[PDB]
Amino acid sequence: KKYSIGLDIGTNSVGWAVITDDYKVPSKKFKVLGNTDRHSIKKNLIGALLFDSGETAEATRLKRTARRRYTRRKNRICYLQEIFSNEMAKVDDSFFHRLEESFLVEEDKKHERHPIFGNIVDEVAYHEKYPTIYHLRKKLVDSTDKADLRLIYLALAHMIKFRGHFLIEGDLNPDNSDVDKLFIQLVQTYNQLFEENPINASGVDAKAILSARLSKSRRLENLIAQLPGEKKNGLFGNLIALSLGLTPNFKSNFDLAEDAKLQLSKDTYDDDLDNLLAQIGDQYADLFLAAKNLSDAILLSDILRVNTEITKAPLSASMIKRYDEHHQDLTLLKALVRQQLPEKYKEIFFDQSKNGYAGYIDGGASQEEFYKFIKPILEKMDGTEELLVKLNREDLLRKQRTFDNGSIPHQIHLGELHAILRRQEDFYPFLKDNREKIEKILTFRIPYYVGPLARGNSRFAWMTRKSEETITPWNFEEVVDKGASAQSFIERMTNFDKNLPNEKVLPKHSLLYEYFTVYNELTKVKYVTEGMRKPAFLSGEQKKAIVDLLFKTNRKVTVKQLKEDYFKKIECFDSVEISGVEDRFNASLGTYHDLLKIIKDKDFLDNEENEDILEDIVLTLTLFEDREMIEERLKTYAHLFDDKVMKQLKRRRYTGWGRLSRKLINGIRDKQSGKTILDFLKSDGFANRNFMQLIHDDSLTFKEDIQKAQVSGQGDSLHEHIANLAGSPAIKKGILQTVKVVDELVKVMGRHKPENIVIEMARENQTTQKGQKNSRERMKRIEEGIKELGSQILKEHPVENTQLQNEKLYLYYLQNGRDMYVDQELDINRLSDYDVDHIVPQSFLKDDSIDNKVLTRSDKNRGKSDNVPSEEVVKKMKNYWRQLLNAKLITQRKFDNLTKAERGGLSELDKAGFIKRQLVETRQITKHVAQILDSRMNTKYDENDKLIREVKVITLKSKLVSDFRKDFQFYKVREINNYHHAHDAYLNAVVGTALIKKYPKLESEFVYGDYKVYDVRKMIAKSEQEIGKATAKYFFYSNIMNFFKTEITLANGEIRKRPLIETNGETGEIVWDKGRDFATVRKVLSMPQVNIVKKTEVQTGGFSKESILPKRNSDKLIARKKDWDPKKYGGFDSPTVAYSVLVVAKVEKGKSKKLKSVKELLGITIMERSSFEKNPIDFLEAKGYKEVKKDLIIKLPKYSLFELENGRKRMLASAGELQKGNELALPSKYVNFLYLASHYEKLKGSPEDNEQKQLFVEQHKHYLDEIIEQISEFSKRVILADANLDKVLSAYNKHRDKPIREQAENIIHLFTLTNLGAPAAFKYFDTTIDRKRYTSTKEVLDATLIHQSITGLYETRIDLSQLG
RNA sequence: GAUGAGACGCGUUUUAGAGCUAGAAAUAGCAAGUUAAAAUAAGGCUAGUCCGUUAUCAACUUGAAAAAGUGU
Repeated sequence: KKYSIGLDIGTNSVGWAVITDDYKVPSKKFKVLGNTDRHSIKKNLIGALLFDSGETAEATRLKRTARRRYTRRKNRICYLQEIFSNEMAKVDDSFFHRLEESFLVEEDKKHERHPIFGNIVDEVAYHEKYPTIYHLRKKLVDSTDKADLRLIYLALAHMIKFRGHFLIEGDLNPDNSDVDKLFIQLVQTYNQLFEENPINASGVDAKAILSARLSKSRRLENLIAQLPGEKKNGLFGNLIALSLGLTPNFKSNFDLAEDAKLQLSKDTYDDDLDNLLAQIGDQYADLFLAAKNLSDAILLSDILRVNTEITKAPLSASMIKRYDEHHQDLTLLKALVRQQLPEKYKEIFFDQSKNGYAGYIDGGASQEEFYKFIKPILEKMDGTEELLVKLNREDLLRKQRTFDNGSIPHQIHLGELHAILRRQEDFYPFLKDNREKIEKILTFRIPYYVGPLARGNSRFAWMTRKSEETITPWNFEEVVDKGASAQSFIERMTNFDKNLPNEKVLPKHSLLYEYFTVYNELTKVKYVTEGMRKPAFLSGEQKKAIVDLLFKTNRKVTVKQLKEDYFKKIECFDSVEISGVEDRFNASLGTYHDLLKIIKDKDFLDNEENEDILEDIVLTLTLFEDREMIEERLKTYAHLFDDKVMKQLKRRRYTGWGRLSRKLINGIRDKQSGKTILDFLKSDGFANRNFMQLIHDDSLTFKEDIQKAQVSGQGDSLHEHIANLAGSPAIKKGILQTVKVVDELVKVMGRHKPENIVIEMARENQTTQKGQKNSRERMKRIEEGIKELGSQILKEHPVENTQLQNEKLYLYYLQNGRDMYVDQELDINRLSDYDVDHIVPQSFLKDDSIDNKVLTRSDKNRGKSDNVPSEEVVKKMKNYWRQLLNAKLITQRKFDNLTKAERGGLSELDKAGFIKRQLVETRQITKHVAQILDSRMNTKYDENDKLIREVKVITLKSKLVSDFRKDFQFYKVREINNYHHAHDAYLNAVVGTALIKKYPKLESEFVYGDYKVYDVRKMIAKSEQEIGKATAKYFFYSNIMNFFKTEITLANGEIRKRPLIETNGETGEIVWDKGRDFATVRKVLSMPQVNIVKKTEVQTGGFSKESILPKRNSDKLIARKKDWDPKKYGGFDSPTVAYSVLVVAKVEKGKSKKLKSVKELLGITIMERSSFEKNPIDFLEAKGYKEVKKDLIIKLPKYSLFELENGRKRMLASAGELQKGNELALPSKYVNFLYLASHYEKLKGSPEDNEQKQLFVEQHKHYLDEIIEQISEFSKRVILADANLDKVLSAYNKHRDKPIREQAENIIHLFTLTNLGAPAAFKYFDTTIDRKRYTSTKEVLDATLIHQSITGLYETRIDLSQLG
């Protein structure tokens, strides 16, 4: 008949349940396909799908870009060879051929083993004359003599293959390369960022200090010595340390809880910098960027040491000098070692396995490791001066190819290449003819806006061709339609506003955006002068004055500058108090002051006609990074400004994107008011509404406008709808799975669509890493509050962050060790006698946070009202609460709630606020999921153009079902099994349907669609529970979940009574039977047969481990190339199995080669997958199988389920390992007992029920033994781990007299033995139980393979024993 | 809150850099090392200075494929 679906969506699981009108879960008979004797199964319509997390596309992206880079570099070399070919043919016939076959061994090499000249003599002569390529290069730059064309090619190819970075635009100059200028730019950025107590550096000689050859710390200290006002541990000092190559910690600089260390050389610098910036804002971005630039400058100056006469080729010459110095230091070192320390000489120069010099050259030992190894050796010997000063400076026995070379610009290599081409120009005419060609090969770089040079068959490419010919670096300008390509690039890179589609998002550094956020922060500011004694929000004229006078004059605006230079100067206000903002304004007009600094025309910046122009400029500077396209898009504004300001404007760059569009900020308009969002921000009368409040407020047309615009025109794919969502690929996977689950479920019900689909987005439980974070935050809160107040409670009563987890103790320190309602001190060691009271009663709102809790000796002190605490207490305690407020012991809202009786008490607006707080879902992703399901379910229409909604999609908060569990003892213990997902889905269905039955008029709150909004008057009564069933009022008490309860305890202690049967007032429908329905729910939760399905997946990804192992005679290794034998060349190891396969055939055995029929489980690697799926029989026959049955070849992905004896189940993890496949179903009584036993001390409830719960735990001690018996039988049946079971049984016997709480906790830990999935090690008391793995996989070959549908309701069971 | 475009430098693996002197070998004494080529998922056809590690995937039937169907 009629039914509804409950859903619990997660990132690794999807819970689902089908309920009837009586809140019951149907049990149905399902057909069983396959080849067994089972043709039918009885199943409950409840279950949960399990699956591995979806992965982000980052790794794939990195790999892809890397491949493109390798390809394009190789293509550059091919261009060079293409130019050199014809003239090389006259010089050497097999030069390039010999170069190509360099990797091959002499056996597979058709030509001479000697690459360059083909004969050993010229090769030896060459290598002796030039021990590095830089020698040859430096010669080719400095020799007028005719040179061999082959060596010329070697130089050019070396310069092209490793061409250097493109971080610097234009010609190389000291302004953007020298240490001094970049240091000045750095301190300029610093002073710009601060301007209050800034550092001024004019006399300083940054080059002489930073570029000097000394140790890092001493260089840092030497720079610090020139700055008396700043210190090494300061922010600037840490920046310098960062630029030098150290690892500074910025934790102390910002008082962050977690230490934040940054190292530029470290590969993980970027995401760390992004985290830090995420914490402190993107204003400091340019600062760290300047630090990076300075670092590159210092490194580049450190390598280019040969600045003696500045002749020739400085880079190559410097590498030469490094070679010479290396030789000298080496021979000197060998001399010293041989002289003083004859022993262990072999370990240093021959062993190489323990990071010696031989390990430094022939082994995998870095420079820092080599330094670390030889440091004590140098310390022990004498005459080791000079070698150590070079070692500490990281310039001892350096190689020419190191990690430092990243700082080398391409302009240098361009210089040497131009030089060489110029030197050999007249000798070889084709160098003169093809000079610009080679130079173009080195200098050409594909722009971001052009992308992959594809021709239609690339998923990632978008570029447009103005011709049909192969793109080269030389004809790129005349073949690539840069305009259309840039346009497509723009269309792709512009994301759309999540709030408002069909509207492009503005840049993060847009002027209108900065105006928006500035006014948004400014509108929430209240000021109190001397006389009015009441807080007043800023008026429109005041806001405009503040913006124009302050925000358009300074980058940073502080409260002191605000009161001093505005209120006192213009408003003539001597004393002012501000609550809205803290120390300064977080928002700023950065772009405004940037452009002001650039063009130096202030009036032009304030013309409202030039807004679109400036926005266009900012958009252009945000989108592109290439100089030419920027010049093209800024050519229209050439008449506006010229010369210096134009170039400087083109040099300016912006990065980042906002979240909002222009049409949202200052486009859509309220019908009645005629004011946009920004207009409301600037002027809104007495009360000032922020952005989120205008979106929220239903009194305006904005919410309607945002909603009606959400659906894009036409209907696209499901995949696109999911892709458009704002969430991780994991939750998107979960969403898709959820949709499919709904489809199968409605198929099961004879294609009848449900009345309701209730949705919950499962919350991620504490990762415990934040479990220390909360204690740290509350601890810091306590210390700051104490330091502010001045009561040395921490002295007389010392505490640590661990003990502060207790509610009453935390409140004790929060309340200055004083009673909240009474003027008396609290008893430190009698907190058990003390009660925790709610400021807003549970009858009105379910808020158990610290925000709504107080500690007092008796909650009778709150007074006689069923409301907030009385006025008689507020008037008395207002001062103390005001002292606790400004000391940050409590929040503003808590103070507002404590002093609500002074303002009349609770109101209809407050109660409505409570209802909206309980019933509405803030998460956007959930609303979008509900939108998807609604769109998929309802597709019928009528005669008019009206949408018929047959299926209602209800959205629920997790708090409702969670509190539902806690209030009526339907307790959850995740460690037992995976049933709790399904259970959560069921309870969601129940609560959702109950709520839609009880309050149909509140449909607009949870249900997706365009409904009658309704108001606050019709829902909430004026006062009391007046006239039952004689009024239209739905509820006087603002808590929606009260009708489930039999009794309602107010803040007085008075017990209100509710009927045994709850019914709707308007339609006279029974919504809840407090006996039978709770009995039904408990019965459902007690059912042992729940459909748990693990999604089977083919493994995808890299072929194997990426480490290239050296050559060995083993045949296990995989060839790097099909021609390259691993025995001679080496290869990869540890392949990854995509899936396994079941094969029945025959093989050759013995000398007689007799065929024996076999049934085996073969693993198909990801590499082998293509070949196997292309033609399986030939693949298997090549593998060695004979007479294969193509029909019986069975695909077995990971987590393939098999059933064996006595209902024992195993999942296929790999070709050679299994996982546990069974779920231990534990009775509800044991679950509740375990919860109550574990949650013994932390009950957090009223004493009456709590004591009864304690007694409930104590009375049922036998439950421990019963549970152990359950686990024992279950393990003996399906786990089969006798040793571990014996160990945990004995360990259980040892601690029988132990307290029930810890014992129950250890049983909860013990559940890991029986958990579904891969075996894991767990700790039981003192005993540690290691995993009992299932290494054997043969039993599967004769078990029953179970093919499960997504819900598990449809089964296809294959008895593999019958196959053979 | 996901998805994308450009580029650099290491790393690793083979080969090229002739090891020299004794001793029947076994094994001993030293001389030197810094660089380069090439590969960097095997590969694919659509042959692009493109694509190849994300997403997606129970079984069966029908389809080249998107996708439809099959079970009170």
